[PDB]
Amino acid sequence: GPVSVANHLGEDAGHLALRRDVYSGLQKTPKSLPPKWFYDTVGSELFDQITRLPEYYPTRAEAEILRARSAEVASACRADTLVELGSGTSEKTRMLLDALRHRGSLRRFVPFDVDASVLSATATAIQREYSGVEINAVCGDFEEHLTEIPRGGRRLFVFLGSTIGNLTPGPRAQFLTALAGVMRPGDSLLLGTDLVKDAARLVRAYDDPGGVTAQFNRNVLAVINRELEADFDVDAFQHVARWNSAEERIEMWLRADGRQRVRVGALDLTVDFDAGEEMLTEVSCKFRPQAVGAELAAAGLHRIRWWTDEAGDFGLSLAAK
Ligand SMILES: Cc1cncc2cccc(S(=O)(=O)N3CCCN(C(=O)CN)C[C@@H]3C)c12
Repeated sequence: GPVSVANHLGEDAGHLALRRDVYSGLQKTPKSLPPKWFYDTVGSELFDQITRLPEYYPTRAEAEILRARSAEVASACRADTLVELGSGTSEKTRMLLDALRHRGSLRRFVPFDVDASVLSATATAIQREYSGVEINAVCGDFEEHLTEIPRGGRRLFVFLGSTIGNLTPGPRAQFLTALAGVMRPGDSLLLGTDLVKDAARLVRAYDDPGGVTAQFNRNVLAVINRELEADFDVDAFQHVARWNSAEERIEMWLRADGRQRVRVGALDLTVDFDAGEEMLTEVSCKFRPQAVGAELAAAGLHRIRWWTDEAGDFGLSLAAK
């Protein structure tokens, strides 16, 4: 099938975005950094390890559902084009394409991410594996370029992994209204949401006894040190995984053991860390079944399917425009 990549990000947009996030994020109280910056090369290898950890259930909880329900997703959505808000490198991607292909209605795959190299490998993969499929990879980000996604016949947008949990309720509702707006009648959105559960089970999923999440979390300091000429005594920052009972969300913090002071060279900046001061690096909001349909209805979408794994740990929503 025909391949195409459209690149809406300038050659520097990545490093430019990094430069302002840590510049602004290190001057907040408390200091905070978006979780997008975890995922350099060693960060992605660390995450793929995380998905294989016994304690990290969401990855396998969502694959359990998708293995069982993919033909339903297809027959409900009846979509000829699968739009992935992600890299397209997972096996869940394949299960969704297989379902659409089995239905007989698969024409077009649209991977949508901010890394053209990943989009290209993905585009080659899907081209070698699915003759007949047009791959129209789009390289952009959500706030500006969701409008650049092609139209096709009838579109299944897919945002899995409970990645939507990284948006607190403000940006979450804003992200969904805008995604609802680029959607048109007949299109649907397939949404993965990790569910509220035993707080011990939640914290343990982000502080594995093996420490793989710990080095994954402090890898954002390794990224800032490398890409921006900084001097984080990375080991002096302790991994902290918190359950926030009032907000119902996991939080990953890096706690500074003793007073620290750090200079970020590319930004001519120096920031201080009090002894025991924490810096927020990721939020995973945990969800409730009807509250997810509610949020989808407030974005202008209407849920028509809900599914969980055998234990009720993870949920997948299907929502029509
Ligand atoms: C989904 C996605 C969409 N668009 C751009 C992306 C750019 C880089 C990485 C991903 S991502 O796929 O690597 N992503 C990241 C956030 C944490 N996530 C959690 O689940 C936390 N509990 C989910 C999952 C690991 C992107």
